[PDB]
Amino acid sequence: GSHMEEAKGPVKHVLLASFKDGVSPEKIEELIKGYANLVNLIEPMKAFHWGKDVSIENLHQGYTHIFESTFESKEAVAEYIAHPAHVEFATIFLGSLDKVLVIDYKPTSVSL
Amino acid sequence: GSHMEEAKGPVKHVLLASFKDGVSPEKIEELIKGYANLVNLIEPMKAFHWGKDVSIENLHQGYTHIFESTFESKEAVAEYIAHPAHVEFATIFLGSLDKVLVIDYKPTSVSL
Repeated sequence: GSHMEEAKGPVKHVLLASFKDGVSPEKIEELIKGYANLVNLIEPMKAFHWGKDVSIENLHQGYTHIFESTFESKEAVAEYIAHPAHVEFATIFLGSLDKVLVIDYKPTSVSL
Repeated sequence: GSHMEEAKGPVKHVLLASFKDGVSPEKIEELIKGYANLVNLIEPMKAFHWGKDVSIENLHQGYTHIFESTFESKEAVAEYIAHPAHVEFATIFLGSLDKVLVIDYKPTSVSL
């Protein structure tokens, strides 16, 4: 029980990836399904949900979808990205990636 | 199955726009300034969240930032799109708009 600091942000991470034309569809199944098992292991994650262009599912330059990971420490997010288990997958995805943009989003609304 | 209960929502819309080259800073703040005012004007608007691309050094396509507006649903989005206030600003932004992609992101957790 390391416990560690409690809460921090929370910080929101916005990531978008587009599967190029060549990767099998079934692979995407295990990729998403595998992600569920990945989080089941990756202690540092808390929760991980996905989000695809919901609306017309077309109007887009080629986003495909985005993946957000809930964290309680910007530092922990570092350990996550510095994970071999995750890297193993990201490495496989790289073998067939069309585009990927990693960006961090923080909840900072303006007072009205 | 499924009953009339609040869950899954609301829906989080993600938008990424880039400012063409030759855009002044005073304009950036102006646009962001107006938005805050527009948010106050736009009656239909759960909440307005804004964020900055964390780590622009590298790993980016040129998003710079992303606009995310909270809506009750897809129906509410129609109201936003059917807004003259937003249109007025859109026309102004068009004066210096590079790219604009609309994407919807919803937190969909999977049972582990």
